[PDB]
Amino acid sequence: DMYIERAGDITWEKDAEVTGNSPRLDVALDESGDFSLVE
Amino acid sequence: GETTDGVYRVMTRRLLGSTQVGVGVMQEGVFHTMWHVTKGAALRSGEGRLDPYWGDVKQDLVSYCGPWKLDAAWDGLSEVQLLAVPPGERAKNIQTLPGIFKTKDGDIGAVALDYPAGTSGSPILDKCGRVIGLYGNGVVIKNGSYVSAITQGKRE
Ligand SMILES: O=C(Nc1ccc2c(c1)CNC2)c1cccc2[nH]c(=O)[nH]c12
Repeated sequence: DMYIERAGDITWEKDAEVTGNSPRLDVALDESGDFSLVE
Repeated sequence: GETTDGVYRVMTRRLLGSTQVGVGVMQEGVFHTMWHVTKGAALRSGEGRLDPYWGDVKQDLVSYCGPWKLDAAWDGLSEVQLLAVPPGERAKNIQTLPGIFKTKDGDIGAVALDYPAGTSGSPILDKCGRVIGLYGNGVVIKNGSYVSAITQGKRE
């Protein structure tokens, strides 16, 4: 049996660590809610 | 039990010790998370019980106590913040510029940040702190890393 615990507030924080790229990927979503890369 | 707005960890004692299976958002008396986290099972909050209200395996979303409340959207131009809540690790805002998942039914926002599967359900925020979607459903790119979509539900 699953349970929940508070982990914090939802707020935007200035000066947060800015990382990560922005790729344009061709995808397909199946009936089971799974993505797949189409090439 | 606890119904204060904010971000929450989804845990389980079914396995060895206490294992985090995902994350969720509590907003307007409704708990929002990814379907693959709970599989639609009921949740506990102290003495209180949260029962599923709506869910869909294709959208990979599920709400507890009431209908889906989150309706903010990525504008296509601005940076967003992933409020990553990692297993055993403290909550942390990670700013990034999202990419695009090009699909047969339209384009979707996508965050290219690799986090453990147990981080599934972590909210993605706009410059106002609004929940524009959840992290946890995407694809494995040529580099082995995960690129999750910005999964938003519908507010009826
Ligand atoms: O596996 C993940 N997500 C998932 C799993 C099962 C299902 C769905 C999504 C939707 N339909 C069922 C996942 C989420 C966050 C980071 C990850 N890194 C990694 O390698 N996998 C993930």
